[PDB]
Amino acid sequence: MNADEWMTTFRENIAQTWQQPEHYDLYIPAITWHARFAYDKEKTDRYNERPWGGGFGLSRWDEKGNWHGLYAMAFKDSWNKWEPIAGYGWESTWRPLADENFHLGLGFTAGVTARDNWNYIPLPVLLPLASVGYGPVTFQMTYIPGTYNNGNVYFAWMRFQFLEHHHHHH
Repeated sequence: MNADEWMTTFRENIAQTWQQPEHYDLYIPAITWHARFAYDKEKTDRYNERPWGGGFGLSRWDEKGNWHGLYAMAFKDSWNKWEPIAGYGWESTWRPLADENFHLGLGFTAGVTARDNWNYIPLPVLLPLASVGYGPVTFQMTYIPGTYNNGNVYFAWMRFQFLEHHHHHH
């Protein structure tokens, strides 16, 4: 409200956002497309309940118009099993004129699925993704090309930008 009070208030938010980069991102299931489109009647005769997982990760920017893409999440199976995922690649995000928060672009990230075993050891995988959103609304897109019918699916998940998300105390 005051003169110096209004300054320190803004300077604190702008200085903390520029001094403390890298934000804690988190994603979760929302809506996905189907490629098979077949009448599932083999392993779905009755209503089945499957567990879910938590999505997380961070991102970076390069002065050379580069967008670092890093993923970090873990899924739980019905028979107890944590599946750690880690992405690493580059993405090209375009910025508007007047606006700034609103970003739209695409890229390629390689996710690595770890697994404890003497055969199913952690192996990397190539999967193209995209980033489109604005403010607290982040849209995560991911397609899987192939041939024509079995290679043209799209994925959609929710994404939120938070910090720490573990504890404050202060």
